[PDB]
Amino acid sequence: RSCLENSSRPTSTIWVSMLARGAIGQRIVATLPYIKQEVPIIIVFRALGFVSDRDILEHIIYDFEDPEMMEMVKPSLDEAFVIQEQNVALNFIGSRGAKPGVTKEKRIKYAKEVLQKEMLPHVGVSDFCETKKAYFLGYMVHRLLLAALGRRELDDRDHYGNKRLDLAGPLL
Amino acid sequence: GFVGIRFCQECNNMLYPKEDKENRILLYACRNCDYQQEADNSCIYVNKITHEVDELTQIIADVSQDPTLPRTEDHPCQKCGHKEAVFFQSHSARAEDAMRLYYVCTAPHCGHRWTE
Amino acid sequence: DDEEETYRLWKIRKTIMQLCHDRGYLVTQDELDQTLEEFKAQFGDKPSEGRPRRTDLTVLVAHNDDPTDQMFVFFPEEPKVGIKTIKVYCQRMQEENITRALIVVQQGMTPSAKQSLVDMAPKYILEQFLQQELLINITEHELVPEHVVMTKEEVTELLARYKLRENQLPRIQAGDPVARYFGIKRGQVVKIIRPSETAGRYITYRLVQ
Amino acid sequence: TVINNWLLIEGHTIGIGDSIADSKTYQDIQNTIKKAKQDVIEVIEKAHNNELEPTPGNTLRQTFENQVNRILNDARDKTGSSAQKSLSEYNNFKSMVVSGAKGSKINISQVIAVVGQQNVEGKRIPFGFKHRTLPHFIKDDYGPESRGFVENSYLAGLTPTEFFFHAMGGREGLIDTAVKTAETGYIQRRLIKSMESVMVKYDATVRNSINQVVQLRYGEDGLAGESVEFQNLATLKPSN
Amino acid sequence: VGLVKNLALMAYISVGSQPSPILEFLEEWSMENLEEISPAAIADATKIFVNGCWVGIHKDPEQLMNTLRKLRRQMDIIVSEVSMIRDIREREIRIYTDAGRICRPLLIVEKQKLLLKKRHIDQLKEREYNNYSWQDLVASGVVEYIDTLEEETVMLAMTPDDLQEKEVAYCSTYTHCEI
Amino acid sequence: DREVLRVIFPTGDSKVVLPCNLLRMIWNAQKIFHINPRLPSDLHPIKVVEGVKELSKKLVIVNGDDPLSRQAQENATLLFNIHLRSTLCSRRMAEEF
Amino acid sequence: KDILCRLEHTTLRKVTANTAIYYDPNPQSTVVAEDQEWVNVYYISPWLLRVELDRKHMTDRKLTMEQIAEKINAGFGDDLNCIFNKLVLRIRIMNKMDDDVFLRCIESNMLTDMTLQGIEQISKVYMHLPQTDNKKKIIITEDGEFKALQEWILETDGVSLMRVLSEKDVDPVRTTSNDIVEIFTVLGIEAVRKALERELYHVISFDGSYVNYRHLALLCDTMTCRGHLMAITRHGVNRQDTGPLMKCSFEETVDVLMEA
Ligand SMILES: [Zn+2]
Ligand SMILES: [Zn+2]
Repeated sequence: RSCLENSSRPTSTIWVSMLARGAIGQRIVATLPYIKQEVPIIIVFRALGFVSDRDILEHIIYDFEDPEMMEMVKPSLDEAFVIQEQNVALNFIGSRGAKPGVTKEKRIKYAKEVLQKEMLPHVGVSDFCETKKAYFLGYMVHRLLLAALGRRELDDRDHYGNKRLDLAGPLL
Repeated sequence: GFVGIRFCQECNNMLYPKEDKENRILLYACRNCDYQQEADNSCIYVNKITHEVDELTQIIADVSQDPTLPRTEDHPCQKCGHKEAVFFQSHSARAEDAMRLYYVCTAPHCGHRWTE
Repeated sequence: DDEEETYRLWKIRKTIMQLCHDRGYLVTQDELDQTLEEFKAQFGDKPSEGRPRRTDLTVLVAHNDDPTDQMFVFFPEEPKVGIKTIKVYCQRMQEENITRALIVVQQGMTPSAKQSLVDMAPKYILEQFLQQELLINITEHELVPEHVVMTKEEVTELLARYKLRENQLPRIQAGDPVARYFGIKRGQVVKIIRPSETAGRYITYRLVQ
Repeated sequence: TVINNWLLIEGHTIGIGDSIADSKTYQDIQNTIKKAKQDVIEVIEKAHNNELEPTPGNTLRQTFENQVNRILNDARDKTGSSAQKSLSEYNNFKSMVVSGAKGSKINISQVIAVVGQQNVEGKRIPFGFKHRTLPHFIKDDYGPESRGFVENSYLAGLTPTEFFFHAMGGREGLIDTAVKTAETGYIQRRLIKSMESVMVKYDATVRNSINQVVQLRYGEDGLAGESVEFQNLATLKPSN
Repeated sequence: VGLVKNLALMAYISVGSQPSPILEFLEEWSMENLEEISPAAIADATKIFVNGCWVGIHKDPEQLMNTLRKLRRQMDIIVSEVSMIRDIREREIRIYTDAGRICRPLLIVEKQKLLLKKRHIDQLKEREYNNYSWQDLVASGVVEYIDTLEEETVMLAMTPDDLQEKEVAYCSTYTHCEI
Repeated sequence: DREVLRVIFPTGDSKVVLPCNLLRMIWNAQKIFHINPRLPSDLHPIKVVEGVKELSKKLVIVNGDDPLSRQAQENATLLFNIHLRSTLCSRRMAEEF
Repeated sequence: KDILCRLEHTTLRKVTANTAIYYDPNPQSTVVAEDQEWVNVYYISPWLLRVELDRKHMTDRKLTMEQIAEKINAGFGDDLNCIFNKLVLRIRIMNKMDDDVFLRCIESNMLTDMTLQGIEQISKVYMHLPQTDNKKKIIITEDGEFKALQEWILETDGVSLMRVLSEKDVDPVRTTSNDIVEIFTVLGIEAVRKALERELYHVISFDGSYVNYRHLALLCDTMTCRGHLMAITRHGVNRQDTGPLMKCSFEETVDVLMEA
């Protein structure tokens, strides 16, 4: 749940999920705000500007020397095979938006606006913030991979350091 | 052991395994370039079931300065001979399978991880 | 294996014998209680090459009240019984002048085959049994109480004593496994005798719907 | 009336003196708790040093939790029975317990001997922090104090961690009361509406509103439930 | 039941602060920003999150944590309600300055001794004659506020009884004590 | 009656729920008529047999004389009549009660 | 334990400890080279699927290498070729949809879907000698006394009552279920009436409480009056021949009155 921490727009949650096993592998997808369908995560990484797979996995996997985490990201690279360029990925984003305009460049601009202002706005909403957004999105994918590998324990809904309290200030 | 990933040199994508029908050898092929490299280890896939018990690599050496972890004097370090070690358990999917105690030496700039 | 198929054939044949005895067909005591070894000696050990043939296991029983009422038991070879083998069985029933038959099928029957079993029900009554259902006698389970199918005179005396109508009795479906076991149709009533921990015995009557 | 007016002569109280055992009993209770905690430490040392082999059907975690919970429950039961043997015939807790009027023997045990193990959703107190039940324990502490075994009685009073673990245990009964009152009432209403018109008719059959026969005789015997009694069949059990 | 809660007596819910002084101090304390690193350096370095934003990596998290604790315990750059959490096992330092964090004061223990002394007590006995108060006790680096995420990395003594040496010692690495 | 009980209660549990607590009623009869259990009794065993028979004839749950109703009557009071013949046995009325 | 192995579902994943898809065009000189000697004893597509089984899971499930191999041969219809003799199988293919990816697909759909032994719906079986005498076998001795003789019983974690009752050395008389619908479809309506009485009695009397039998009997007779299982819901009560005013008083008032 990402909030700008000073401007306080409606908190735009982003989900990065893995599909269940019940397909030749287990597959990571994203649930962006204002995109009514899921997007596979490597298409989101190509929409953010990084086209190569080594760059994307550098943003996701920080040590290349554990191949167990490589084995889990390979299906996500596999269904983003057909998408190899940033505008192609942005068209993939924009063809699933709230109102996909029939103009291709309108879909491109709409997708760029969604991934700039509405995806992870606490990272940054201005221009030249796609590297920081990609680093944080790769961090989310990396945390998901760790929890799926058993390497990190899952988060508690009711742990009270995971909670915040709205007093009179934030409410007013 | 287990298979890694290979990356193309020019376009820097992942290299898929492709079999050539002429030499009948294994070659890793980029599926966006004309790049191909010959295979060195001919194992395409490995799936583990029970051979992932080893958490001793997952342990980092920095955890010795955790004040919330127990410390012991009975188990000395086999590397540097330090008397004091931090012990803890497996923190994973296989935590249900054991209370195997993993020990980390508390000496600064040793960081030796051992078991039993 | 051929040990786990001779056992299956012997078990479904024993269940068929018990079913025929419970329905009032003249089954002798020797074949009601035949040991698996006597089944081996009578038919054979290797159903794969066919020492017991599935069309050799066909049973012809006759009712105790009259030998005219005869009922076949048919063990088709094909796992999915189609229209053509039902027509073969119906032709055999034409030529033998026999009204009732059980088709003990292995895997199932095609939907048109079950429909064709329904369509013949005026002239010939044909019954589907999976061989899974005849690997046990469900009436010998401890949960299943003694069902007795009553004659029409007994049902009339029943409805006359309690001043009843048939729709006021409790019901049992015609596809109930005990109802299928006893071969009872809509409009018949079964007398169910069960022990009672408050009364000792309790006789329930269920109309087939 | 007669008993209430005799109670003016006899009287009945309960005091702080009824919740107090002799020093021999206190020493026995402390010895039992100490030996049980030592048994739990021995089981923990066996599980750390790989000696703990699982019982059939369960992994090492259900067998370790079963062994620790068996040791601690045997502790609580043994020391509660030790507390109850100390009670004189003048004891008022015992007066209300052995008469059945109020309270049970587990109440006497908790007041005098030991409160026992606090349980949240059936297991012991969960690791709500990172592998700690509270930040006053070390990580991966599976001992009795760490996971909610209250070592004191209500007379001796609870330590702060025992107080919090006991509040965690006692919150369960409150939640269960609320949710069971929410759901059981719907179950009762559905039970009523399914059978509200079923009744015994003048031919002694049991019919519903449609006059469909539910039972040919009520209860299969035709009797009402008020007048029947538990009796014993004489001829069922003895040999020939 | 359980859905309506009440604060404990010393519980304080944080008001919120601007993370900018933290970010400037971190930039001037040998922290490498995200935008100016190779991704290969992340693997053996501690990720630094300020208010949930990954802002860079650090190569020496232990002295960084000591420095941030010093700065909060004397309130130079870091105000007292900012929470520094070092998750050692996954190599992340999380700094939170935002509103709504619920925190309580704990006495600080350093080398099995309270930092609260008899001079602090004798000087708090005279709050009207002396103008010495709770805030001078926070500024002394003697008490500090610990929220729930930071509480998960602390080792608490219930009482200073827990700090004297036992014949068999439970923990000799207490970092805080309950008031 | 014993074999029927063995069929009905196959776990050997003798505790049943029945209308008339016969043992307490025998105790009531002993106390009302000051039955000395150290003296010979004046009760003929055939009086016990005939009295239990004619008592079972009037413990009627199903009313009728056709075989359906008398079979339903024999079913509805099966355990109570088994218990009544076991308790008011001519041997127990002479040796025990 | 023989019966418990006959009942419990064991796929291939239960017994495997490792699997790998090597590339080996010549089995005569295999790559892993510890399988080389017995492959030469034994002696195609170049893509080799190699699985490695756990010793213990083979032992206590009483399985053998030829058993698993014949299971794969019968399941896949000799579209593959299994070679067995460490417990190692070496699956190949004899004679667009390339065989490395297809071999991964075969490996994945063989690990979880192929049934080595046991009934498919039964997850786990527990065997235990009982303590309560409701599950002890009760006989009548030569003296006529009731003797509770203690025998091994199995308790599963899933229901397939047809397949369990049909097994050799399983009691087809006393074997039961707590699934009410399973008993209804296997055994009938009087059997599910008795089973419903038993289950409600177990729920009521586990607490130690006692409800008179006639109330349980009336509820079970009401639930099983009309030949099928009448749920105590709007889907069993509001589907009767009762009047619209009775049904609308329970639930779905406006819908009932519209339909009426
Ligand atoms: Zn390339
Ligand atoms: Zn060392």
